[PDB]
Amino acid sequence: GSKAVTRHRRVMHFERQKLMAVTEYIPPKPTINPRCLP
Amino acid sequence: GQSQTRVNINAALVEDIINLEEVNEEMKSVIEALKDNFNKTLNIRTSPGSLDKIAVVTADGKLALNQISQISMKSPQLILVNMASFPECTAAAIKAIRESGMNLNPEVEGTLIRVPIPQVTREHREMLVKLAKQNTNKAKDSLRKVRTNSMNKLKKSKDTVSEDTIRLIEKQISQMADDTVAELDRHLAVKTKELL
Amino acid sequence: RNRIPGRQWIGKHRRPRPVSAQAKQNMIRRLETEAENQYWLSRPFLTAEQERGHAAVRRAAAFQALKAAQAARFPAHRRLEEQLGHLLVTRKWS
RNA sequence: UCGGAGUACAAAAAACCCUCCGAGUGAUUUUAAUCUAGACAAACCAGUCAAAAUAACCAUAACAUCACUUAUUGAUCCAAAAUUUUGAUCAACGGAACAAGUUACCCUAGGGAUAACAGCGCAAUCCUGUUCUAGAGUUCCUAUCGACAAUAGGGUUUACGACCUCGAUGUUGGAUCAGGACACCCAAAUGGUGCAACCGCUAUUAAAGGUUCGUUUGUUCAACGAUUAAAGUCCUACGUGAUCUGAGUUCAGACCGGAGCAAUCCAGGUCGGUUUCUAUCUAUUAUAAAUUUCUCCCAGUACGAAAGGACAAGAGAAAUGGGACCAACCUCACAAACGCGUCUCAGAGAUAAUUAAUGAUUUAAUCUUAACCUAAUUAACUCAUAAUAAAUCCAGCCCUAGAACAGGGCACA
RNA sequence: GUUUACCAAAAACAUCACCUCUAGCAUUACUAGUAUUAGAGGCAAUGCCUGCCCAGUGACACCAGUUUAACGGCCGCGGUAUUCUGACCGUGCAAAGGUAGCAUAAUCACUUGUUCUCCAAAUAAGGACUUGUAUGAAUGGCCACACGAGGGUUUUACUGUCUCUUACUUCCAAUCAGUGAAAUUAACCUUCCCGUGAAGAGGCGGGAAUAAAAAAAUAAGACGAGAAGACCCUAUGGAGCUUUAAUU
RNA sequence: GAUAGAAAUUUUUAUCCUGACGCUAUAGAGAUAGUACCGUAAGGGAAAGAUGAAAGAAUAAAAUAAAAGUAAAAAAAAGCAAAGAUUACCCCUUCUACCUUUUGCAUAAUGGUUUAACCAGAAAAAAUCUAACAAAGAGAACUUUAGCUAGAUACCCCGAAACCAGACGAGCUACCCAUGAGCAGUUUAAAAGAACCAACUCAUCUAUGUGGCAAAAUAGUGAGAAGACUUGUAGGUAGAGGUGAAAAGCCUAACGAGCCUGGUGAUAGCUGGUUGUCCGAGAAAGAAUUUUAGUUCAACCUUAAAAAUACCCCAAAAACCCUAAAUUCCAAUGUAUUUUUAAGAGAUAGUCUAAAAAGGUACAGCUUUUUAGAAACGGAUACAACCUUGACUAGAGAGUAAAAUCUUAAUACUACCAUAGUAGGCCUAAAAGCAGCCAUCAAUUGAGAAAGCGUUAAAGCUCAACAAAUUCACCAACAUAAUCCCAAAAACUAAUAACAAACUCCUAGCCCAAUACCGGACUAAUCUAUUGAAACAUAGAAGCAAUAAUGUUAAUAUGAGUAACAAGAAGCCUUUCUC
Ligand SMILES: Nc1nc2c(ncn2[C@@H]2O[C@H](COP(=O)(O)O)[C@@H](O)[C@H]2O)c(=O)[nH]1
Ligand SMILES: Nc1nc2c(ncn2[C@@H]2O[C@H](COP(=O)(O)O)[C@@H](O)[C@H]2O)c(=O)[nH]1
Ligand SMILES: [Mg+2]
Ligand SMILES: [Mg+2]
Ligand SMILES: [Mg+2]
Ligand SMILES: [Mg+2]
Ligand SMILES: [Mg+2]
Ligand SMILES: [Mg+2]
Ligand SMILES: [Mg+2]
Ligand SMILES: [Mg+2]
Ligand SMILES: [Mg+2]
Ligand SMILES: [Mg+2]
Ligand SMILES: [Mg+2]
Ligand SMILES: [Mg+2]
Ligand SMILES: [Mg+2]
Ligand SMILES: [Mg+2]
Ligand SMILES: [Mg+2]
Ligand SMILES: [Mg+2]
Ligand SMILES: [Mg+2]
Ligand SMILES: [Mg+2]
Ligand SMILES: [Mg+2]
Ligand SMILES: [Mg+2]
Ligand SMILES: [Mg+2]
Ligand SMILES: [Mg+2]
Ligand SMILES: [Mg+2]
Ligand SMILES: [Mg+2]
Ligand SMILES: [Mg+2]
Ligand SMILES: [Mg+2]
Ligand SMILES: [Mg+2]
Ligand SMILES: [Mg+2]
Ligand SMILES: [Mg+2]
Ligand SMILES: [Mg+2]
Ligand SMILES: [Mg+2]
Ligand SMILES: [Mg+2]
Ligand SMILES: [Mg+2]
Ligand SMILES: [Mg+2]
Ligand SMILES: [Mg+2]
Ligand SMILES: [Mg+2]
Ligand SMILES: [Mg+2]
Ligand SMILES: [Mg+2]
Ligand SMILES: [Mg+2]
Ligand SMILES: [Mg+2]
Ligand SMILES: [Mg+2]
Ligand SMILES: [Mg+2]
Ligand SMILES: [Mg+2]
Ligand SMILES: [Mg+2]
Ligand SMILES: [Mg+2]
Ligand SMILES: [Mg+2]
Ligand SMILES: [Mg+2]
Ligand SMILES: [Mg+2]
Ligand SMILES: [Mg+2]
Ligand SMILES: [Mg+2]
Ligand SMILES: [Mg+2]
Ligand SMILES: [Mg+2]
Ligand SMILES: [Mg+2]
Ligand SMILES: [Mg+2]
Ligand SMILES: [Mg+2]
Ligand SMILES: [Mg+2]
Ligand SMILES: [Mg+2]
Ligand SMILES: [Mg+2]
Ligand SMILES: [Mg+2]
Ligand SMILES: [Mg+2]
Ligand SMILES: [Mg+2]
Ligand SMILES: [Mg+2]
Ligand SMILES: [Mg+2]
Ligand SMILES: [Mg+2]
Ligand SMILES: [Mg+2]
Ligand SMILES: [Mg+2]
Ligand SMILES: [Mg+2]
Ligand SMILES: [Mg+2]
Ligand SMILES: [Mg+2]
Ligand SMILES: [Mg+2]
Ligand SMILES: [Mg+2]
Ligand SMILES: [Mg+2]
Ligand SMILES: [Mg+2]
Ligand SMILES: [Mg+2]
Ligand SMILES: [Mg+2]
Ligand SMILES: [Mg+2]
Ligand SMILES: [Mg+2]
Ligand SMILES: [Mg+2]
Ligand SMILES: [Mg+2]
Ligand SMILES: [Mg+2]
Ligand SMILES: [Mg+2]
Ligand SMILES: [Mg+2]
Ligand SMILES: [Mg+2]
Ligand SMILES: [Mg+2]
Ligand SMILES: [Mg+2]
Ligand SMILES: [Mg+2]
Ligand SMILES: [Mg+2]
Ligand SMILES: [Mg+2]
Ligand SMILES: [Mg+2]
Ligand SMILES: [Mg+2]
Ligand SMILES: [Mg+2]
Ligand SMILES: [Mg+2]
Ligand SMILES: [Mg+2]
Ligand SMILES: [Mg+2]
Ligand SMILES: [Mg+2]
Ligand SMILES: [Mg+2]
Ligand SMILES: [Mg+2]
Ligand SMILES: [Mg+2]
Ligand SMILES: [Mg+2]
Ligand SMILES: [Mg+2]
Ligand SMILES: [Mg+2]
Ligand SMILES: [Mg+2]
Ligand SMILES: [Mg+2]
Ligand SMILES: [Mg+2]
Ligand SMILES: [Mg+2]
Ligand SMILES: [Mg+2]
Ligand SMILES: [Mg+2]
Ligand SMILES: [Mg+2]
Ligand SMILES: [Mg+2]
Ligand SMILES: [Mg+2]
Ligand SMILES: [Mg+2]
Ligand SMILES: [Mg+2]
Ligand SMILES: [Mg+2]
Ligand SMILES: [Mg+2]
Ligand SMILES: [Mg+2]
Ligand SMILES: [Mg+2]
Ligand SMILES: [Mg+2]
Ligand SMILES: [Mg+2]
Ligand SMILES: [Mg+2]
Ligand SMILES: [Mg+2]
Ligand SMILES: [Mg+2]
Ligand SMILES: [Mg+2]
Ligand SMILES: [Mg+2]
Ligand SMILES: [Mg+2]
Ligand SMILES: [Mg+2]
Ligand SMILES: [Mg+2]
Ligand SMILES: [Mg+2]
Ligand SMILES: [Mg+2]
Ligand SMILES: [Mg+2]
Ligand SMILES: [Mg+2]
Ligand SMILES: [Mg+2]
Ligand SMILES: [Mg+2]
Ligand SMILES: [Mg+2]
Ligand SMILES: [Mg+2]
Ligand SMILES: [Mg+2]
Ligand SMILES: [Mg+2]
Ligand SMILES: [Mg+2]
Ligand SMILES: [Mg+2]
Ligand SMILES: [Mg+2]
Ligand SMILES: [Mg+2]
Repeated sequence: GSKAVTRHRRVMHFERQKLMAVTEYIPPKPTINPRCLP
Repeated sequence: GQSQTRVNINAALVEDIINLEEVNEEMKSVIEALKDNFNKTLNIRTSPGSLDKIAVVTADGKLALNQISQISMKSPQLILVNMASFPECTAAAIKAIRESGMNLNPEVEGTLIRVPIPQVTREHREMLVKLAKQNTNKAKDSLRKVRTNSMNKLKKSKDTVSEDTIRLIEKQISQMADDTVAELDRHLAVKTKELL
Repeated sequence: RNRIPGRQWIGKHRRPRPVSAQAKQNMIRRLETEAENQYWLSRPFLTAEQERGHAAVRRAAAFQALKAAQAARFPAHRRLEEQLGHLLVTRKWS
């Protein structure tokens, strides 16, 4: 049993890992890249 | 193999049945005395202050040549000792100087004791190394006495204190004694290299 | 060669098993279903004051039926046929 | 044993050899009764509140008060009083009426529920790297280090935990045989030097092969002597006791110093002290295709003011290890075996680190997780090459062939 | 000389010698003995000695008092020696405060104390210093001859102990013929590597390997066989021994 | 306290009617017998029988040829030895032997070679059910405010070290008492607890041996050997003891105190074992306790019976300095659960995960509290605790669930010339942009009294400045272990695919898992009372069921035809040769 605050990143439950993977940030993507657009 | 795990327990969870700071101070005093003897006596060449510590028997006691005589320099390579205050102990002073390991052969002139500076030679350096080893052994004996006193204090406290506590303090004192005797050996080796 | 200290899944150092796209898709589907559920659970047909005692006679009648069913517990009737049918074990042919 | 606060943040409860306060009662007078609803708390025993009604004081209170007021306390039985009460650091505080030490001379029932060895988890401790430069280094952080700090890894030491074994996992050290890792001691290829040369100091790559003999000590270690190309660090149940020893540890005997009145004991010393196994199963029971030192020339050359003084190239000798063999010497009273004696030991490719050629992204340069061919380059490892490599006669008898079975011969004579 | 018959033969016990106590006495020991004797003990011949102490516990004394060759004990504190004194100077407490001797011992640790001889090299052995704050004088202290299957250390001599093993015989061994056990055994159709797993896998997972049977060898594993671990802990389980344990 | 336990006073009519719901050779007496055999003795103590009317029917006749162990008939890659199967024995796919103990065992934790026969739950106070009679019941003595009487339902086996009493043991050994006997040779005025060394007595060291020749030996080597010596015979000392040149030795192969018998079926909170089928429900710990290896209560749970509210529970309500997740109490509502009454046992030695904490090293597969979950025959390759899953049967049907290769492996910045007051002023040997301090102006279209190298100080090399063109430009990259790396491989044919359970539908049903404890229905084999008479039915009884106790007895296998064991030669046959 590890403490709530540790030094080894305290690997999570698999359900929590799946939750974070699902809730990962998704940046918006424009339809056409504007760099060498008009 | 590491083979020796150093322990520094707290000295502060104890504070009362033994004073580790006091023991360390005593061991440091032993080391300082050894270094002071090495510096004062065995530099390269005998000086009037170098033979001021040779004990001379007087009235069934031990007294120093500086205490029972006046030591000065007459010639650049000569030492003059005036035993005017204690003319009786002249022969005892000669015995002290002659069987002193510092290689001083004195000449008896009634009361004006004449000690020439022999030389700085390979033989003289060997005798100085022998004296350094003798003084290191005497300092080791003094350190052993200091450690024995602390062990006696632990024995005095060994009726109500936990056996594990006593064992840990004994191990700590042994570790300090080992460190100090290692320092003594290092100082002796350095002095031997300096002389030779 | 690459040992996992202790057990695979309990210790401080566990197995670094990752999260798959299938697992992400399954969780997303479950989240969509729960969002639909919590939408449907938003607007009630009746209010708290309107539902007050709307079906209470039925609950009282159900409890009374349960009490009657429990109270009807009693040993069964003993009939003469049950006792006299044991003699039939020795019926023979004349 | 009892109470208060935190753990236990908001009904109650809630543990630790968790962190702090306390109690085993004092002072004073208002000397504080009986009976009874209903409740709190609680395994039980115990602990707490309390309306109405009763006799005496204001004819309007009585819950004794204060010291954080919460704790200031003890059951039956049994003993004593004058019949109404009292009596325990029974403090191991739900309390046996009254009872110690030692056992290594020990025994029995169990426990891996619980220790010593090993394994296992962790990495406090230990060991490796990198990040950061204040400082040393004459100036100059990084030639060599590098405090205060950061971060990652290994599981060699001590400790921590008590998960497998107590209807037995037999211990240190040594002998024999070693398998493996590389964090390379030697041998090999290089980079930087505060690298002139010889010695050196660091770092990169490489684990096919090596890594001595002696005095003391049971010793692992350690000191010392003589050498070596070097006398590496570790893992393997601190490898290996159904292969060996028992010097130490750890049984029964006995001295010494001490402790205890004694029995007896000491993380004290010394002498002596039974080390079993007939192998059932798995596993195994021989192909090669070298290494390293030393002597001479280079050469007293390069390099150096001089002292000092190489590398590369070229010749040999020796040792070790692998495989063999008796002409002689030696062991040798069998014709043989044997070492102390004799013979032999190798070509190509391939690479890691690191050097340069050509040349874009980036019309310059740039060895290129840019293509094209490039060359100088460790050890491994493969392959040239070497060995075996003609099937179905086998009774008997010999054999430099063999446990048995097999294998070679039996026509010269 | 004796001892743990069956893991210890010793330095342990006994021993001559020297000391303590207890006894003035008759028909079964002592003893058919009578204090130059007989019992209960200590230490160990011999040589030099055996220092101080009756405060406490014993024993005589039935209270004082006496006894240590009875049980036993034989100082603490402050200062001085550069640190380090056991020596000294004072002080306090005691019944006295360790005398002679020996001494890093078979003597807590420090410790492989220091020095010299022995060796090319020694934590070994011997000599000397020694302060052993825990030596020490019949629970005996020191030396000495002789003795010892006692425990250590040297010198030649000797050798297969060893450098470094070799040859040959006998018993073993292998084959043939006869007779013919034992521990052991859940069933096995009984591989290797890595990982996992009650944390060391032949049996699980992922891979490699894989005609089947004999015979002879080696012991790495089967946490091999043997003995319901003797070490450790528990048991309101035992037993031996000692008492300042409780009842007597 | 555990427990022990009367009396005064009452009842009891002679004899036969007696045999067996007792056993049938591992049973019943130990018994074919207290015999063989084992011990000096007291004492312990067995196993062993099967033909037939006739064996004065053995050129003998019939029933079983059914246990383990073998032979008939050795084996062919691969694997808890089997199952799904299949044309087909293997080849294919799937399953970590069984009890016991544990938080958890394939575990390398215990037990077992196998077969056969024996081997382990026993009591009626209170209670439940059934029945008789009932203010009374009972065939005498008592209980009675529906009770009294009767019947049926219930509580194991093996195992110590030990303790006490009485016998038997000194033929071994310890020591004595009688009676005898031995010591040869050599050196010594010696028979001197002297010396060498035999017989003889001991047993120092080593090597074999270790189920051996031997429950203490063999070989070599050792000590004593005229004495405190060895030894024969016989006697004595006996266990709260004897004896002891103290080793706590020896006292008939085990002595910190002998052995046998009896108490004795000693006692074990400790270990092991505990024998038919199916079904229903089903428990992980709060307090005391010489107590934490155990019990007794409480809380849970089982079996019956009475009832009526039981969980979920919106407001409103629960403290004062600050305080989160959330708690307590409650209508409605969705379900049917809950409370009392009577019997009760097991358990009270726990694991991980998620969360709030504490100790430790903000370490542990670490330890202690509170809340929740789990302990799949699916998935995470293997797996306890993680995830999916309201656990029955048959099907060669179907739909779903969790879940099956995770992310980057990245950092280039190039020409172009740099002159002036002036070596700015001080300090300094020198300080010229540069050990240092202060000012930091000014010439040129444009260049800091100078942002870095360099010189002792200068010099010199760059940066910024102008003039020339001007892709993009801020941080981000980091070694290793020991038997042998570890599925193989794959960057584009359309994917909210498909394949995938004890889940859910489909077709039928006998219509939902389980450890300790609890309840129920059946039932194998015996005996008895009545049926039945090619082997049964209803009742009543128990010596009433064994894959497990290092279980007892007997027989069998493995080890294993293995370890080990033995007879000198020839000959005219018991005569000569070699030791
Ligand atoms: N003092 C006291 N002793 C009691 C009590 N109950 C029993 N006892 C016993 O009675 C005895 C009294 O003996 P005492 O101590 O007076 O000589 C002891 O054994 C004691 O334990 C009590 O309540 N008080
Ligand atoms: N005390 C207790 N033990 C249990 C419980 N459930 C199972 N056990 C014990 O656990 C063991 C069996 O494990 P299971 O089969 O339940 O996994 C048995 O020793 C059994 O007695 C329970 O609820 N409480
Ligand atoms: Mg936790
Ligand atoms: Mg693991
Ligand atoms: Mg883990
Ligand atoms: Mg209540
Ligand atoms: Mg009132
Ligand atoms: Mg108590
Ligand atoms: Mg208590
Ligand atoms: Mg209480
Ligand atoms: Mg002893
Ligand atoms: Mg035992
Ligand atoms: Mg436990
Ligand atoms: Mg250890
Ligand atoms: Mg081990
Ligand atoms: Mg351990
Ligand atoms: Mg192990
Ligand atoms: Mg740790
Ligand atoms: Mg780590
Ligand atoms: Mg500097
Ligand atoms: Mg290890
Ligand atoms: Mg354990
Ligand atoms: Mg635990
Ligand atoms: Mg064990
Ligand atoms: Mg076993
Ligand atoms: Mg090797
Ligand atoms: Mg490397
Ligand atoms: Mg090198
Ligand atoms: Mg190597
Ligand atoms: Mg280790
Ligand atoms: Mg080992
Ligand atoms: Mg072994
Ligand atoms: Mg060993
Ligand atoms: Mg052996
Ligand atoms: Mg030994
Ligand atoms: Mg010894
Ligand atoms: Mg001996
Ligand atoms: Mg074999
Ligand atoms: Mg063998
Ligand atoms: Mg050369
Ligand atoms: Mg050779
Ligand atoms: Mg170019
Ligand atoms: Mg270039
Ligand atoms: Mg080839
Ligand atoms: Mg042939
Ligand atoms: Mg003798
Ligand atoms: Mg005797
Ligand atoms: Mg004897
Ligand atoms: Mg013996
Ligand atoms: Mg002897
Ligand atoms: Mg012996
Ligand atoms: Mg003696
Ligand atoms: Mg005398
Ligand atoms: Mg004595
Ligand atoms: Mg004497
Ligand atoms: Mg005296
Ligand atoms: Mg006295
Ligand atoms: Mg007196
Ligand atoms: Mg004493
Ligand atoms: Mg002083
Ligand atoms: Mg002396
Ligand atoms: Mg000592
Ligand atoms: Mg030696
Ligand atoms: Mg000393
Ligand atoms: Mg003394
Ligand atoms: Mg003494
Ligand atoms: Mg005395
Ligand atoms: Mg001798
Ligand atoms: Mg002797
Ligand atoms: Mg030879
Ligand atoms: Mg057996
Ligand atoms: Mg096989
Ligand atoms: Mg493994
Ligand atoms: Mg597999
Ligand atoms: Mg496999
Ligand atoms: Mg593979
Ligand atoms: Mg083996
Ligand atoms: Mg196995
Ligand atoms: Mg083993
Ligand atoms: Mg074993
Ligand atoms: Mg046991
Ligand atoms: Mg043992
Ligand atoms: Mg013991
Ligand atoms: Mg107890
Ligand atoms: Mg008893
Ligand atoms: Mg007493
Ligand atoms: Mg009582
Ligand atoms: Mg019978
Ligand atoms: Mg058969
Ligand atoms: Mg198969
Ligand atoms: Mg498992
Ligand atoms: Mg259990
Ligand atoms: Mg366990
Ligand atoms: Mg295991
Ligand atoms: Mg296990
Ligand atoms: Mg066990
Ligand atoms: Mg097993
Ligand atoms: Mg079992
Ligand atoms: Mg077994
Ligand atoms: Mg009844
Ligand atoms: Mg008794
Ligand atoms: Mg007799
Ligand atoms: Mg006799
Ligand atoms: Mg004679
Ligand atoms: Mg003699
Ligand atoms: Mg012999
Ligand atoms: Mg011999
Ligand atoms: Mg002899
Ligand atoms: Mg002799
Ligand atoms: Mg003699
Ligand atoms: Mg007794
Ligand atoms: Mg006796
Ligand atoms: Mg003794
Ligand atoms: Mg003894
Ligand atoms: Mg006996
Ligand atoms: Mg019993
Ligand atoms: Mg218990
Ligand atoms: Mg069920
Ligand atoms: Mg209960
Ligand atoms: Mg509310
Ligand atoms: Mg409600
Ligand atoms: Mg318990
Ligand atoms: Mg835990
Ligand atoms: Mg829970
Ligand atoms: Mg459960
Ligand atoms: Mg599976
Ligand atoms: Mg389910
Ligand atoms: Mg300008
Ligand atoms: Mg510029
Ligand atoms: Mg590296
Ligand atoms: Mg499906
Ligand atoms: Mg279903
Ligand atoms: Mg029946
Ligand atoms: Mg039965
Ligand atoms: Mg059976
Ligand atoms: Mg056995
Ligand atoms: Mg059995
Ligand atoms: Mg056989
Ligand atoms: Mg044979
Ligand atoms: Mg065999
Ligand atoms: Mg044989
Ligand atoms: Mg013969």
